[PDB]
Amino acid sequence: MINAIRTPDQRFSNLDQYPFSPNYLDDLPGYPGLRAHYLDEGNSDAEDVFLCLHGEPTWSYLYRKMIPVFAESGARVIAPDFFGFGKSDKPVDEEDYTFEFHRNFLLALIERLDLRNITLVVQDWGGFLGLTLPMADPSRFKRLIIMNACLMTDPVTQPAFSAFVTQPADGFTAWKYDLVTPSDLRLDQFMKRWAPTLTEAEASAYAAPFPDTSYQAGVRKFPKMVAQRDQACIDISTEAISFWQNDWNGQTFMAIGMKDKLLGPDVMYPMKALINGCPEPLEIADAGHFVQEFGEQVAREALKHFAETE
Ligand SMILES: [Cl-]
Repeated sequence: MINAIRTPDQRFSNLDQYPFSPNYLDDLPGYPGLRAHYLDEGNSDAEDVFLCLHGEPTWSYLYRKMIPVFAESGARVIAPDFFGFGKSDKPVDEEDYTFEFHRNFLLALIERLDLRNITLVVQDWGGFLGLTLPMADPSRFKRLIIMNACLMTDPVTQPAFSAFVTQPADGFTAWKYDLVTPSDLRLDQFMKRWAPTLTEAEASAYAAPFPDTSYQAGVRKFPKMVAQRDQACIDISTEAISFWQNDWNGQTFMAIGMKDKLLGPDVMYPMKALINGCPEPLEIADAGHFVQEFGEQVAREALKHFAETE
């Protein structure tokens, strides 16, 4: 139905620090014959579940340094790969990927696995999408760990969530250009640019899912959706703001990668005001957009903060 391709399994043979066993679902409702990959780590009977959402242009490999810390605390960790990314299947046409298409998969996943007592861990697209999930079923969400992310609202209601698209030239403009223009997109090169501390090995794990451009339709569409917000995304994101400001009563932990040109402090302080009860942020000076590459410190501090209220 949805024409999609699948990454050969040998592409992930030599992954660095990725000893997690795959789990798949190819029976989600709305996603017929599409196989989704996700990690299920720690005790599968734990009370607490960390749902780790990744963004553009990565996969669950991004949470590889946080996963073990959350699991050792006694929690179950779910880290799904969105369709078009990591080990999940990849639809071939960019038109298949929409805000709701990826949002509905997350609601499908959550219902399917029956996740409860969720600690939402988001960043980037993990957050554009994931911050709109709680209002759908408030009872399954109990905590949030938010790294550089915001809501894809309209420019008027929140200019801070729209300004970064145009300025500065070396921020989101550069980012989108690097991703949607090359006809020969090398994700290892892109990642080493955007996450200067990655080793060669780690950079190649980010390119691992895409043997050639025919596999990167989802990678291509995400930046375009930051640029061109459809009505449903706007409506839903706008309504999530209200949920965070007035309905949210859980615990929150915010961490900012201070070197981020995209969603750094001019985006995160405003986000911090809209999230009821959000405490002071943990500013990580050396981290850029991929805060998770400095993930062990974030996981440990968040658990620390969470223990001093539970
Ligand atoms: Cl993007």
